[PDB]
Amino acid sequence: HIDYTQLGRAAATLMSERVFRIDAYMAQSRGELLHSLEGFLDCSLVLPPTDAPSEQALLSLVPVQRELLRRRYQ
Amino acid sequence: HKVYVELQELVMDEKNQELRWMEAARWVQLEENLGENGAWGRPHLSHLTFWSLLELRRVFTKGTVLLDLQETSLAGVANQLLDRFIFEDQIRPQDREELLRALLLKHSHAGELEALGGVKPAVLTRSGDPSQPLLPQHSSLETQLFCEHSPSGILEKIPPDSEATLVLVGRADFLEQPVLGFVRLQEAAELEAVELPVPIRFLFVLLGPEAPHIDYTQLGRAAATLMSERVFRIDAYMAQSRGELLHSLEGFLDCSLVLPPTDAPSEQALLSLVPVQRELLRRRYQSSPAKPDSSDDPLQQTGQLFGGLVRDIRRRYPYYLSDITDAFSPQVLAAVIFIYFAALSPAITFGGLLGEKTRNQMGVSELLISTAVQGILFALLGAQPLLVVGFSGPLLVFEEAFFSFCETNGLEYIVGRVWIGFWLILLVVLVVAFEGSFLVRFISRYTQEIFSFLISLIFIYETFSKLIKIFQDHPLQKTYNYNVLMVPKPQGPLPNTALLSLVLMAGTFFFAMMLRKFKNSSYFPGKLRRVIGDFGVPISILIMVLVDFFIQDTYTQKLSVPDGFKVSNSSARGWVIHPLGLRSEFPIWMMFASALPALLVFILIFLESQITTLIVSKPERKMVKGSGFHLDLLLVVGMGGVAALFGMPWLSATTVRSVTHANALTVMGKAQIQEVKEQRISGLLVAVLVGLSILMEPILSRIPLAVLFGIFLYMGVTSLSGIQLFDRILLLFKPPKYHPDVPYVKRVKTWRMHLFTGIQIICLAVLWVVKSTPASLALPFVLILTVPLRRVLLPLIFRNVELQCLDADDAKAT
Amino acid sequence: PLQKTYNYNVLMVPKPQGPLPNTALLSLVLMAGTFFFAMMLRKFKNSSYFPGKLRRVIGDFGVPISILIMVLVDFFIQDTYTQKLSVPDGF
Ligand SMILES: *[C@@H]1O[C@H](CO)[C@@H](O)[C@H](O)[C@H]1NC(C)=O
Repeated sequence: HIDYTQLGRAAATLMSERVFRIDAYMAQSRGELLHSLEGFLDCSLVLPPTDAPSEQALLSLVPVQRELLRRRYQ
Repeated sequence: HKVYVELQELVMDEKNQELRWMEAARWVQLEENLGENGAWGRPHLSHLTFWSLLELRRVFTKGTVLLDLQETSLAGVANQLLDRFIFEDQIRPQDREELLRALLLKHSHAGELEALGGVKPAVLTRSGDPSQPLLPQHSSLETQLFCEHSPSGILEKIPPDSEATLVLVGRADFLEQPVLGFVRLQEAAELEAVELPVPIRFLFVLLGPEAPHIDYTQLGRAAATLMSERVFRIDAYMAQSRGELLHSLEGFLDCSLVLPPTDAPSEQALLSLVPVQRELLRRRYQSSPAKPDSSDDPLQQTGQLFGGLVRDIRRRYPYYLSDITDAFSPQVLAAVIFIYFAALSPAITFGGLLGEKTRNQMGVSELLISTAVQGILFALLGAQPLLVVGFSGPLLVFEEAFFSFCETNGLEYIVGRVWIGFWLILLVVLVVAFEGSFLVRFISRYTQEIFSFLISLIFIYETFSKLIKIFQDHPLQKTYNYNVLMVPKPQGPLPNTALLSLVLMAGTFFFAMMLRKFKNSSYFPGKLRRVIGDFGVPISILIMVLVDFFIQDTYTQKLSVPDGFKVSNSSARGWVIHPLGLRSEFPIWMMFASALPALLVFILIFLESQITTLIVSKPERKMVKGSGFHLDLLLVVGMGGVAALFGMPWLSATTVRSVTHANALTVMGKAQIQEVKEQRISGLLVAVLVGLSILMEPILSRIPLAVLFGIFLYMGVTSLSGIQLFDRILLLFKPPKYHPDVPYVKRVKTWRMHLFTGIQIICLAVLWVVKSTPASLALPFVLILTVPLRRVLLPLIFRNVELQCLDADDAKAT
Repeated sequence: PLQKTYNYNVLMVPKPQGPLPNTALLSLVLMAGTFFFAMMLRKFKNSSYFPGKLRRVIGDFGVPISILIMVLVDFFIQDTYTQKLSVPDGF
């Protein structure tokens, strides 16, 4: 269950957020980075394999993403 | 193939402190939640959370599994699960007595929410009393977003014979770690917890204490989402131990697509994930024995005599009350008003033309009465009340040719038509007896699009020809005589007629287009805006009649109808025609040779009727109810024959008028066609009004002929929207960069569309030139010769995938 | 204005004396056509129906194209009189 390319992609995705990089700049220890990482993963959603058509399912996820972002920037 | 899943929580009622089981969400291929009011929210897909699924996996790697439990009641299942929990040292022996009392508790549905005043989350304690959670809570996401009739739809969506699963969640402060229990019954059995009659097969039980990053509602949602999938359900039907369930769960998570939060998400980049999910779905069915889901007939050969007729009767007639009732909207009235003019004007024009063609043997009153009769009868006894019958062009040329041949041979005209009708009756009875209409299945989209485009083009050209005739009647000169008599018709030119007619037509068309565009605008309250835009055509007509009625001295051509219920030529005709002979005996050779024109008439009527029925009753135009073919053909030919017995002409369904009628009774969604209003009242109203048109001289005496030209142009332009051949012709000029995302653009090369469209347009050009040729009667023949071309020639030039992609029976699906 | 009868023995040398049959309606037709064509070409400039260079150069001269079309149209018409522009003869 280890593909290092995907791990590097995940690390890049972490670094791609504004809030995570702000916290990393302001960080002084490892606990703060862990707290920022858990806060980042708290606002992520998983889409299970559903038999619905792709287009409607992909356009239906906009409001939940808006809710997650609105809770993220609070 | 589908089950029912119910989420249950341990809650406390506000009135008096006690605990009970409350339903929280239901799953029938979709998730539905309930709010604080007690009303379920709108259907939506399920989106779980990372922590919930993570903890579900963690607790499921060591949770116990009970397979083939032989129990029917709740008490035995609870006792067995508690015994298995005790056996594996997961729960202490001193906790079972409290847990059994907690679990065996009353279950209340939504109907008892308002009776108790609402429910709140509760936490069981060691004593047994309800308590508030210690960790802080926040409002749930699904009930806050989606929650802010249905039970019947729930009742049909559940399959008649299927099983159900129930999932139970709850927090307990006297426990060490969360525990999961999964039990599968030997035989599906009813339970008192669920009021629905569906039997229960699987049972989940979830316990544990409070801990950060665990939300029990969300983990229950995750479990329900896992259970909802067909592949995992089949795996549960075939699982023998926990290892296969673990492997299935790992596979389910492996082919799941998780996306992280971003800063400014956009719908353009987000639509780049359309293939990826598909691929993951394919992987989910790469290792699955099943197959993915998202990737009776009106016509069928029957071994019994007259099977199609009774099939159509039984399929159609049970909708009679709904068809009668569905006509209470003003849109039906507006459509009736529109179709009234749209049907009277060609009727008047053709009646006049036939009047000067056959020396008034056939006139206007007879055909209008016949039109009313065959419209009312078809509206009362028809299967598809959206068709509009009327006279056509090939019928006119056939009548002219028949009259010319009879003049050459010296025979009568109104007498031979009786035997023509008799032979048509015999032929139609023979054809319906052998139900030989199944040949309509051989006609693909190709010829249908060709026919529709050529008919619309001919309509537009005829309108422009009439307008150019209006100019040619009164040219632009410097001097005009004012001492001219105009009682039959104005002799000599007039100063300001043609320009006024052109201005009136331009005003009609411009106002119609502006109202049509304003209908889809956002300039008013929805009800008032839709009502105002619904009457655009009558509004424009009324405005123009007021405007030109205000003008006094200038003359414009007006509508004319015959004065009364009189035969066209009373000198040599009567109300009843003697079949044996009026003035001369009818020769034996003539009746024995009258079979030949009947074949051509039947072929023409047959082809036009089925192609029109195919065009109007496409599945794409949200046509929910079926369309019959044989009974409608029987009706139209029967009324045509009976009218020919009385001397009135036979008619046929009109393509453009029926298409416009269908478009008028179309409700669109905010675009997408939401639905189509189906009813029979419009035909009755149109028939009654056209019959009563003789009684409305003062109204039709003030309507100019030039105003209806704009209406005709509007109909001709509007009836070209659904055609795909026109879209391909428009794409013949666009660069390949701006082409849409339809499959037949990406799958084949651009010059392949150009070659296909070029072959088709050559076919249309041949049809037009043979139409202009005096041997126009051979026009239908080449049309059926188009049938082999798609079946033989095209696979010799293109490939099977390309030919299936272009000449597709369905538009969206290819 | 629009009447039923007009005198045809009218001098037209200094300026239009008396009513005339077909002047006002043809003038209105010309105006409506010019406005409609100008708007149609302005919209077609922003369309996607041609190569960008050709589309932009064609749309760039929309107003003169409409003007030339209409001057050809009324120049082809012979008998009716329409008001024209007049300028002083010299400095
Ligand atoms: C009616 O028919 C007769 C003989 O065909 C003819 O002489 C007469 O002119 C007709 N009446 C009309 C055309 O009004």
